[PDB]
Amino acid sequence: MYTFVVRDENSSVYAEVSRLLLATGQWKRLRKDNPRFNLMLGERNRLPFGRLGHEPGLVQLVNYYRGADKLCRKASLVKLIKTSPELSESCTWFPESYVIYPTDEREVFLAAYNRRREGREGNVWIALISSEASELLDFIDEQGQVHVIQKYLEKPLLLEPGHRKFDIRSWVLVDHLYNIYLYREGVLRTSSEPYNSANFQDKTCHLTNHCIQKNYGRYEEGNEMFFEEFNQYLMDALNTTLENSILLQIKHIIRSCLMCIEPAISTKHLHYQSFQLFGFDFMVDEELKVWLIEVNGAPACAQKLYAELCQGIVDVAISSVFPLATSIFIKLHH
Amino acid sequence: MRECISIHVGQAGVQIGNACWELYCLEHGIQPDGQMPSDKTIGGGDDSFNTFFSETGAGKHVPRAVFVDLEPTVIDEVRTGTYRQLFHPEQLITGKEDAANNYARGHYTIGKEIIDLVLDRIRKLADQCTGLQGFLVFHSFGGGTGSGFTSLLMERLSVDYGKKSKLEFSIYPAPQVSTAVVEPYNSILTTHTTLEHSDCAFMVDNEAIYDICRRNLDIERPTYTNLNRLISQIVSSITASLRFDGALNVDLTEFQTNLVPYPRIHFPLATYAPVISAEKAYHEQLSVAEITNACFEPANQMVKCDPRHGKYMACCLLYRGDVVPKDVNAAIATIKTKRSIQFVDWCPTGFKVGINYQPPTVVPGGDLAKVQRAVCMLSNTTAIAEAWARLDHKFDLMYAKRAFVHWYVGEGMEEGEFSEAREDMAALEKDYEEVGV
Amino acid sequence: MEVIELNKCTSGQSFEVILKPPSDPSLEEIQKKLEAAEERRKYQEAELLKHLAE
Amino acid sequence: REIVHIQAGQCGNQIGAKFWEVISDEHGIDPTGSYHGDSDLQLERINVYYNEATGNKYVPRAILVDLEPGTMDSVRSGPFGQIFRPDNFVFGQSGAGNNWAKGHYTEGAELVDSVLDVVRKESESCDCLQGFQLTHSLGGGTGSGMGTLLISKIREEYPDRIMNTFSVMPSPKVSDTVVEPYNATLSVHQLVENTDETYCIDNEALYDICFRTLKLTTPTYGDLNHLVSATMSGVTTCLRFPGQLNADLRKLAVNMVPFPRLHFFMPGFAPLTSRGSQQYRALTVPELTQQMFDSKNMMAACDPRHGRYLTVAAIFRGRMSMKEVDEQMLNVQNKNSSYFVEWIPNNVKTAVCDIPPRGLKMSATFIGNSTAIQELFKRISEQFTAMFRRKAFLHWYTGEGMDEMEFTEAESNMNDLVSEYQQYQDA
Ligand SMILES: Nc1nc2c(ncn2[C@@H]2O[C@H](COP(=O)(O)OP(=O)(O)OP(=O)(O)O)[C@@H](O)[C@H]2O)c(=O)[nH]1
Ligand SMILES: Nc1ncnc2c1ncn2[C@@H]1O[C@H](COP(=O)(O)OP(=O)(O)CP(=O)(O)O)[C@@H](O)[C@H]1O
Ligand SMILES: Nc1nc2c(ncn2[C@@H]2O[C@H](COP(=O)(O)OP(=O)(O)O)[C@@H](O)[C@H]2O)c(=O)[nH]1
Ligand SMILES: CC(C)(C)c1[nH]cnc1/C=c1\[nH]c(=O)/c(=C/c2ccccc2)[nH]c1=O
Ligand SMILES: [Ca+2]
Ligand SMILES: [Mg+2]
Ligand SMILES: [Mg+2]
Repeated sequence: MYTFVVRDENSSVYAEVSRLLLATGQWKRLRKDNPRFNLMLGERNRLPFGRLGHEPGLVQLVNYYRGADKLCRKASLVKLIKTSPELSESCTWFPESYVIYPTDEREVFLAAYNRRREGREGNVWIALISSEASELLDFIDEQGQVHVIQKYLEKPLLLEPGHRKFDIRSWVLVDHLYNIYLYREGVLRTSSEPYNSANFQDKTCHLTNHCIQKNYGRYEEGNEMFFEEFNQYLMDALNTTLENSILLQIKHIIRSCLMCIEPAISTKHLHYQSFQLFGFDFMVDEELKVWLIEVNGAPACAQKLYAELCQGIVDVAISSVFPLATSIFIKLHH
Repeated sequence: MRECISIHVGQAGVQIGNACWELYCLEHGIQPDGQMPSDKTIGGGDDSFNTFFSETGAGKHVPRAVFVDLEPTVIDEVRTGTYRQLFHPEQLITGKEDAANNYARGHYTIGKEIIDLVLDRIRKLADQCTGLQGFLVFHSFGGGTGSGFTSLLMERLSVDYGKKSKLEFSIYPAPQVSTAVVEPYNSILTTHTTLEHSDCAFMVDNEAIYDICRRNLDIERPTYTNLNRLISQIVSSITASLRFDGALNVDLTEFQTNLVPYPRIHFPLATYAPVISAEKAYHEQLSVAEITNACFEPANQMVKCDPRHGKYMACCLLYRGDVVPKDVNAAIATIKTKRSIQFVDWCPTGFKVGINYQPPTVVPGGDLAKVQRAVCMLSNTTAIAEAWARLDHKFDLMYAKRAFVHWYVGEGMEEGEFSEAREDMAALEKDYEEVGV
Repeated sequence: MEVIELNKCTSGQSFEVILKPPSDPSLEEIQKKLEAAEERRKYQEAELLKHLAE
Repeated sequence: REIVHIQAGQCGNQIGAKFWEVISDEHGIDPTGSYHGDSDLQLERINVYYNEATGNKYVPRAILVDLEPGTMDSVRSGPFGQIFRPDNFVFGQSGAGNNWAKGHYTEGAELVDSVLDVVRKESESCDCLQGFQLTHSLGGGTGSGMGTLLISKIREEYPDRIMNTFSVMPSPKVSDTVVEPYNATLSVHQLVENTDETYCIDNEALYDICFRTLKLTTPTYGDLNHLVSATMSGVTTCLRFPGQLNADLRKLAVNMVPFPRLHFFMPGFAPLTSRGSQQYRALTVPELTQQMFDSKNMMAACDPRHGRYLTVAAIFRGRMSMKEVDEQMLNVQNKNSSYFVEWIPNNVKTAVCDIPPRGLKMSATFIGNSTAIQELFKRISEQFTAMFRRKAFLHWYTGEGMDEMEFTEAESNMNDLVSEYQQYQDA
């Protein structure tokens, strides 16, 4: 009889995980502040990693990797990529980005902003989306917090019929042995409104968030295109496949990012153990080249896939540690 | 030469002291009867080992140590121990009834009627010193004597010996080997009172030592004898610089300099390797690179924490055995590229190395195997704050219900001293935070 | 990289290697705290013997 | 660290004599008082309960009290009747007649000073007295009335000494008179104030154990006391035998009593055995741990699942794997951590003694400080109120100079004790 606690109620994902665990009749849920747990579905902020693995006669596990936030914060991700020799300055799959502090690499950003203007090529960026450096810096200093200025992808791949923009979400699970598991089912969070190249003011076709979009539900149910359809579209429209044209790059980026920070967050020889579900967001251009936008440490799944994914998390990340009395994942070997 | 006096308070301190002085005698070739055949300067001298030993006309080398407990049981075993002739009665002080795991009882009640006696016996040793550096204090956070009477003593030593340094060797409480439940209280209380009086304190979590004995020595249920013999090795590595010829950490003041930039943050994390079972056969001798890399494995630390998610302020490497500078620098160069070793911006990212050609001495019939080379890394990392967080959390849980508080108030303590001591710990956790992130 | 302050002897040697440069209460007060707590005990023991006297 | 034993009344002396009969066998002392053992472990801590006599004899540091010479004459004519010091036999003639008032105010007041003279004489011979222990019932008059009177006066003369008690609670199942709830309520009021640790030995539980578990159709007081003496021998093991443990009565009290008034513990023992019936199979460590936590083994008719454990102390005896013990103990906690308060970290401590008791290869004694003990006090309160609401049988007490107010106060204080246990049961 294993025991666990829940310290994040807003977790749509692990609300399903806990539900599944209780339904096995071998997992019991304790109170929030009961330290005698085997598993900890912890909070997002101020997670007490320091109090883990100190309970005698209790193998402890947590659904978060301490230090993974360096990958899941935009300001940190840019720094991580620019400073890590494994990824380096000339990282091919990460858009040109700079960290800007409200009144730092501001002077470095302007140096590149000039080559774009003194080259008569695409000089559009994103924090809002603008082509002028002045309108951007004034916006950052008016908000308050730190922002990152990133090169905007002016030539994205556009779905048809619709001339629609989109972004790819991949759910990745890293177990206690640091095995990198990619969920076979992803999702294209699409824009229902056609992409407008000239007017950047209309952020309803540049930004493909599920909330902003909610033309909702015109082409596919809920502005969400799964892989079997997007793969079929590529075959019919571009004579290629999702596996070859896009997914190899995705699996490369995922494998690269997690290999980089492995020696920092790995709980291999620690007194407590860690796993974590990640949410990688990508952006494909017209020449079928995958770009990494960012990484979510606390991702929400899609309605159709909650039943399958949450079960998978229990199977490989939890039950692997705490056993009970074909696979949906793709293991990115390293 | 400048002398050092060791103070052993409570059961933990006394028994650990026995383990250390047992080991010191083996290292310096001193016999249980106090005779040191290698000492050609009969009657006295000012060698490196005279820091911990004074000499009589008969050629006996006695420790500059004072054992104190509020109960005769433990120290009596020293009076009748194998090294009974080593010390002399005035060094061994015992009370009637102990502090019953009560800080207030050990500090205020029972501590008050014996503090003058101890300071007098300490003063007797201090008069035999030509130039006293300071004191090395051994105790436990959990015990009423080790916590209560220690803090009281440390307060008075700062008065009677203002210019002298004071180092601590504390035993952090572990439920696996303690039958006391009120340890979090005693720990917070003694830390708050001793913080401004201690220059450098080496914490030792029994949890860590317990698992190290289970994992590496293959002992199912480690006893205090098993723990102490392993602890005495670490302590020996730390104090070897004071007892032998060298240039690194030759004085107690240098411990503060090399490890403690900020006063309040004076809790260096100790890591030791290699720990090999004496019952183990076909043991492959580990190299300089293999043991130095083991100084950055959490499973070898004296306190379980993650230095990766903390910042370094200082770091010393204390080797013992067949080691040369060339092999060290080659090991450091490898580790630096393969591990997360972050230093604070206002400190240089470097290592102060100290090598002693004599390999580590092991107690005959002990659990530890003889090795060709061993190392003890002393690193002041903010990651050790995790030990305070665990301790303060347990404190908050009990104190929120005022559980066991009546025992302390019943000895004259005020309930305000609980919150006052907790507030100081809260401030301490913040200090680690600022430096850490 | 940079080895410095290398000191050698027969017992061993020591040095420093830099990889990168940077970027009390009196005896009066004590006795005043110990005795104050003693009075709190004497008062508690008095209220007991008073209570028992009743 | 010496301990002074006292035993008052019929029950107190019958249980007390039984206790000395058991531990005297463990320490290898014969009825004459001469040591005839084989292990030095039997003599390393014999000073705790025995005084060393002239001819190398060992005399129990015990004081026998009663307001009638009946029982104490049965003790002196008993098996280990000769071992006791004759000067320590303090007795009256009138008796208490199962009246608390007679034991605490009138009859007992005449004799109490005579007892204290013996206590003082024993204490002055101690190198370092660590505390007292009393054995008595609460349903009678002497052990209840005079027993609490002694405690009140011992605290007056020894304010800084630990006072423990082995108290037998009354029950209708095993009842002598109807005024037992009265005597018990009056005594509990005294025990809440003037004792560090009280071991509630419910006669109801002892009966149900003999009847349901031990399969005894009609259990006598001898059957009940066999269970008590075995338990008493257990909770005194850690002091009577050495092993690497350095704690006196005070230290144990500090780690068992988080709140002063809430110091009433539930005794427990495993394996439960009946007199004579030798068991042949030694229990495993998992079996000892499961039974000692089972309600069927609790010697206080209370359901531990109806409350929460503040602190727990278990002592295993015999040759066993201390690792296996630690595993099984940590297993019970992590399986039922809801019945342990989370605001007292690691409140379940355990020790092991190599020396097993007589007849058993290995056993375990349970000392639980549970809030479920309130069920016992509530039970006595109902029985008390049922009679007191009609002022029944009250003339036996008012005839001894007592007022109705003193009953109302004792009623209120016990109801306050119940509410206190309920406070921490929801925390
Ligand atoms: N490592 C180690 N820890 C010990 C030893 N002895 C006791 N301890 C620890 O000390 C804590 C309790 O303090 P003690 O030293 O036993 O008590 P004390 O210092 O004598 O003070 P009193 O309570 O008055 O007896 C427990 O948490 C033990 O784990 C020992 O020999 N070695
Ligand atoms: N450099 C870039 N080029 C083009 N589009 C970009 C971009 N950076 C972000 N976007 C667009 O912005 C939208 C959301 O941006 P981003 O993902 O940074 O915000 P967000 O991270 O708060 C949502 P989530 O955390 O769920 O992925 C995406 O739909 C993507 O289309
Ligand atoms: N276990 C046990 N309980 C007893 C014994 N004798 C009396 N009692 C209990 O004690 C109460 C009677 O008290 P008693 O000892 O006769 O009073 P006293 O002798 O005047 O102090 C009743 O509730 C009984 O259940 C005994 O020998 N064994
Ligand atoms: C660690 C261990 C199991 C020794 C422990 N921890 C807290 N309590 C105990 C045991 C006891 N604690 C007690 O308070 C105790 C009381 C006692 C002892 C002797 C005689 C009468 C009562 N007897 C015990 O055996
Ligand atoms: Ca000499
Ligand atoms: Mg002690
Ligand atoms: Mg009777």
